[PDB]
Amino acid sequence: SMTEYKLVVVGAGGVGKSALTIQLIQNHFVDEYDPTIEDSYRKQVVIDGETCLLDILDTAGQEEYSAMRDQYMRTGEGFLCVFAINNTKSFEDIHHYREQIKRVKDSEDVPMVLVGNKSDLPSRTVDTKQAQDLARSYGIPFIETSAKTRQRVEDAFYTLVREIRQYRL
Ligand SMILES: N[C@H]1CC[C@@H](N2CCCCC[n+]3c(sc4c(Cl)ccc(O)c43)NS(=O)(=O)c3ccc(O)c(c3)C2=O)CC1
Ligand SMILES: Nc1nc2c(ncn2[C@@H]2O[C@H](COP(=O)(O)OP(=O)(O)O)[C@@H](O)[C@H]2O)c(=O)[nH]1
Ligand SMILES: [Mg+2]
Repeated sequence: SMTEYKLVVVGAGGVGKSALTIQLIQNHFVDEYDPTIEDSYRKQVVIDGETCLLDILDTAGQEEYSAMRDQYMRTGEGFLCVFAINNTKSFEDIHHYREQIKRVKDSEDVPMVLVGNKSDLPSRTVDTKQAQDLARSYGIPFIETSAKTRQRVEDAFYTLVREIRQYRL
């Protein structure tokens, strides 16, 4: 029987949560995917020789209090906190997603990876060192990815699974 990893992809609308998830599932870049769709995406994978199932929740903006967001935060075992390297505001929002997860879990240590998406884009606004420094302060990995060219997409999810395994082992 296969271990199922419940992963949640969080971050400001338009950073590429859906593109990243679809890239992992379908090996395809979507130019557009309806920004209001919050749904689960499953994939059977082998990570470091572990045959397992990834149950990935790709999330939507919710401006006010959301009982269902709280419940996914309670349920999720690992979180990809995604910003876009060309969007400073999405980077600044990261701290708010991390705080919310921690408050819901009532825990300062929760499996998480920081993801800087759209690494293919030549015009960056968020310095790598700045993002790396933040990750260091949180004690989590930092990966730069491109849903468009597939750069580090597997790496980002697989790293998160590694973070979940190590929390336990
Ligand atoms: N797009 C439509 C159909 C799905 C629906 N939806 C989101 C999918 C819920 C998937 C079950 N689930 C969860 S949590 C969760 C996690 Cl942490 C990881 C992987 C999961 O599959 C998962 N189900 S749940 O009851 O907490 C939940 C939370 C938020 C939601 O938007 C929904 C369900 C939901 O209604 C939203 C409307
Ligand atoms: N250039 C580039 N664009 C991307 C990347 N990921 C997403 N996008 C685009 O950014 C926009 C928002 O992506 P989407 O996946 O819907 O983000 P979500 O709201 O966070 O789900 C869409 O136009 C995507 O095509 C990437 O790695 N590189
Ligand atoms: Mg989306």
